[PDB]
Amino acid sequence: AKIKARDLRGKKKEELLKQLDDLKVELSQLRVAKVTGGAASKLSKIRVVRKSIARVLTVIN
Amino acid sequence: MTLFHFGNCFALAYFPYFITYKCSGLSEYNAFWKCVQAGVTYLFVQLCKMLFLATFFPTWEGGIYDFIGEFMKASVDVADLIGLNLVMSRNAGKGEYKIMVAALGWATAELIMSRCIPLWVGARGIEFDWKYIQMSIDSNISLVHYIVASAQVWMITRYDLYHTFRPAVLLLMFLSVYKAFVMETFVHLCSLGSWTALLARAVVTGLLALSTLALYVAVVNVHS
Amino acid sequence: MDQVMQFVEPSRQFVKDSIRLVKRCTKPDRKEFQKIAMATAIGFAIMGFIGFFVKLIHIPINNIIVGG
Amino acid sequence: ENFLKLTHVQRQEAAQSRREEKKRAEKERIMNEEDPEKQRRLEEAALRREQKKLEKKQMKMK
Amino acid sequence: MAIKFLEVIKPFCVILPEIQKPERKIQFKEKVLWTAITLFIFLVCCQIPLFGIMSSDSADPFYWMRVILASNRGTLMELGISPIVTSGLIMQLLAGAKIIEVGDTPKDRALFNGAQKLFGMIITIGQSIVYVMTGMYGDPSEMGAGICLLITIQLFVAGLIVLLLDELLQKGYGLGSGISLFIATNICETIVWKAFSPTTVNTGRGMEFEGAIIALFHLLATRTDKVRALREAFYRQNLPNLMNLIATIFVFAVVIYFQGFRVDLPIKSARYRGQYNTYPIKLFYTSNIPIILQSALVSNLYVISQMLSARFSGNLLVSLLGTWSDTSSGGPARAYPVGGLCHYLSPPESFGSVLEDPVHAVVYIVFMLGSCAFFSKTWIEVSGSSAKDVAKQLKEQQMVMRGHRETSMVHELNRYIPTAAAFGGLCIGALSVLADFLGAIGSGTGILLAVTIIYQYFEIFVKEQ
Amino acid sequence: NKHQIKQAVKKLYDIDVAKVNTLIRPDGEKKAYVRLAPDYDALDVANKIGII
Amino acid sequence: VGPVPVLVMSLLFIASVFMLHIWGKYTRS
Repeated sequence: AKIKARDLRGKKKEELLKQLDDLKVELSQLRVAKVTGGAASKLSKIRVVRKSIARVLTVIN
Repeated sequence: MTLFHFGNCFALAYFPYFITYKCSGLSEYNAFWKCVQAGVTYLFVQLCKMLFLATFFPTWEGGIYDFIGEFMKASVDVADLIGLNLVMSRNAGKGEYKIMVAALGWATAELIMSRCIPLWVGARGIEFDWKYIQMSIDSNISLVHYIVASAQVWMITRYDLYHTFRPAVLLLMFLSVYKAFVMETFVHLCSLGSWTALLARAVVTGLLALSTLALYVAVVNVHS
Repeated sequence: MDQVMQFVEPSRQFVKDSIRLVKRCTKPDRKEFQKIAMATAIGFAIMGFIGFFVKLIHIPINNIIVGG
Repeated sequence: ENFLKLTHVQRQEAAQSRREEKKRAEKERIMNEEDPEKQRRLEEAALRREQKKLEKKQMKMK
Repeated sequence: MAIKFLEVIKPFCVILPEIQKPERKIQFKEKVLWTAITLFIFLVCCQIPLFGIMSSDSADPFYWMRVILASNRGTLMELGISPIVTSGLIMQLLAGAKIIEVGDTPKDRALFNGAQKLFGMIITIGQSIVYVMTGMYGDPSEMGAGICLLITIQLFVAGLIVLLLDELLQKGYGLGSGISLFIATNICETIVWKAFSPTTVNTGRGMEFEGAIIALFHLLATRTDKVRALREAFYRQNLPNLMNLIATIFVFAVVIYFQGFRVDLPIKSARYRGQYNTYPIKLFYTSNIPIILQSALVSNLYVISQMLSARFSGNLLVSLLGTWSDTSSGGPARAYPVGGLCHYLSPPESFGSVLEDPVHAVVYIVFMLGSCAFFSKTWIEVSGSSAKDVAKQLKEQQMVMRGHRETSMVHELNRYIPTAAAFGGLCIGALSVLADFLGAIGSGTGILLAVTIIYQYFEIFVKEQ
Repeated sequence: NKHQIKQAVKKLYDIDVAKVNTLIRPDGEKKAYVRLAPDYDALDVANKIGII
Repeated sequence: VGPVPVLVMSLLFIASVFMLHIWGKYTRS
């Protein structure tokens, strides 16, 4: 689901850090899929989640 | 003669749908495949409706007109509204485009399933019956009714619809769903002739269309 | 109980290995499933349609040949 | 030259036929080889030659 | 010091007709045309009735079996593919067991293929004679020796034609395997026919359309009680139901979903940098072959049991193998095994029968799952699809797993392929049992076979394209 | 550190750790051999996370 | 045997079976 920065500004600090601590696990599982060998549908989601983490940490700061 | 009468009935049933499709600009949007998808959704909903009726409702053995049965059928007609909502949500575009695509596809699918086979077999028969012409007009009334229902479902599904308008929309949807049951009960009660029944259905559909159009215009202007 | 253990241990290993296989299986994406289903449906429709027509054509032929 | 171009299809067909005959004769000689060890060595060489041709074709296509 | 079995069969092989392999690689469109022509011929043979059958309303013991075997009763395809499947099963099992050592030489391979064909033809002759002598078409004395000989010759020629058509498709004139195409077409035709048949069957109350959809429309049009007519169409006891059709559709979707399950192993070209492929180990690694082998074995057991019961009534071994009774319970006559092993092997007709005879249902389920798993494991070893063989194929294709030597690839493949085979066979058996209990039109085995065959044909089509 | 690694596998994977042996590869990255407690099974905690 | 001969043999067999049915009907009638 497209994580836009607009609907991130109303949420609470811990309702943001739970999203962060979920996206980082989705990264770890994608950097694992990359080395075990996975479908490009998964490999291409790395650029999507690294930037979702970027959006989250941006709204947090 | 039989072929000429069948051709006249088929033309009367089919050409209004084509005219609506061309005039509404759906052809410009290449909506034909979306209309086909809507018709497939109609077929799925009608199959689910038949399965629901058979599974949950035993046939009443009373000879007298089955008021409960007709009321139950009208209650099941809500599934058609749910299907129209699903089609509109699936289809992207302006509200008018969604309403017209849903209404046209649903009405065309109903026309094909319910009237073409009777037109093909019956209207080609030796005996002349007004019923085939009445059914061809009834398809056009159904098309208008579906346009009204789709517009009502779109209005209710609008996030911005004011609470004051919301009860009016719900009432209009209730009347649209129960229109068939009310018309059948009224025709049975008054022993109305087939032409009078068709006229009454046309009048009721026209009044529903006018009220829905007025509410739609008010809702659009309130946000314009 | 040794005979029971002898039967249970291979089955227990097989269950564990089956769980491992299922865990590593990639479940089909909805788009992949839809593509496969559409292709299979087309093949089924074509073969069933051809068979149905051939049978229908033969039935009158088979009623003249055998019926009489 | 124009005539040769006109006749070009016939020459390719004849060349393909002569290769089919040569390949058929090679298979027949392999079939006719009495010694199983000789037959296996010839067959393995023929298959490997085909494999080399296939790899070369795949490299040219790439 | 055993004289080679292939050498013993070599003089007979010369008489066998063998299709010449194409000198030139056939164009894809031409292959499609050949496949269509062969399928059309097969369907026509499936529809042409045998000459001289006396019209006996005798029970069909094999009705479930015929759909799997692509056989139609009273037609040139009465034997269907059963002799060819049986000969393939026997010859492959003998090779796997090493009772017959097949040399790597082409002469030995050609002899092996000829022997398998010869066994198929011998089985076809034996089965045709057996069917004529068993009275399936009427009493042999009443039919007369000339008619019995004519029927036997016709069945033999039909089987030979089917065998040649299958050889033609396998040799690369057409797409895929003729046996697979014939089975898939037969199942698809049977399901479509039951769904849309316009034939009317005179049930005692009334004339009823056989086709579930046509009957539903006719009943809805003709009956004042539309809801009751719809309910009758959904739960008809004597004819294919709409509910059965829905169950078939549900099974078909479920089977496709399970078919999609795969384990992707990352493979890289060793020679060329950056080429990433996945080697898919499918959940149904062994394909429909475990089902086909199990069904062929059960079919042969039923045929032998029915012959032994017909010819040697009251012998203890015959009763143990199977006792057959023709149950005309308000339906077309069906011969059911009421005792013996065949009874346990037979599928229960309904949940009601499962409730009445729980032991039979449990034994049938256990037998189907165990046999499918066993056949899948044996098949991988016989087929040359073992992890070692796959690794050899990858080495030949110059595909190497990243960070792993070719020897390592064998170990990694050997971790998954045996488990995948056995679990897939168990899952296939479970799906078959579930579909049979659900009463899916065309049989649970048939639906599974059709779905998987269609999927493998689609994969072949995409790969060639 | 070997301490940060130990306490970072005991957070992402919830597995007590026997010892950690690090080494910096010629590539530049720091490979780390983590040896699990006696009862915990590596083959079955790599089975979980994906590598198997 | 060529594929075209195999097809011809199959068609001839089918035609022969039809002819046998026709002859049987004529003999019965």
